[PDB]
Amino acid sequence: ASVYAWNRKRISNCVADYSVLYNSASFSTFKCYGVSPTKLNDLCFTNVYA
Amino acid sequence: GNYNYLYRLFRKSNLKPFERDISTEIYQAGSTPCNGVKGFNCYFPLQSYG
Repeated sequence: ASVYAWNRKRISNCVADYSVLYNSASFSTFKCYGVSPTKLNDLCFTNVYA
Repeated sequence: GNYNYLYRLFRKSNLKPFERDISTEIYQAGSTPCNGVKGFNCYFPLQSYG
């Protein structure tokens, strides 16, 4: 979308491996904040959003 | 900014009690082999708060 009304997708009821995402150097950037990328593969959440 | 005082953001392994480390090598956080230079998730680990 136009960034003023950015898309939100709710993510739930699923297993996650974010390293499938951040291992790929295909993006112009992949950065993480508050937590380092590796740690996110250990975590559990009630909801996730993209 | 004063820049006399320097910080290490990341390391390959955690320090033992009173372990000490002067080494300045580029840290591989992800899929880029650093080989002495920065890249996609390959970072110079040293910082200063300025």
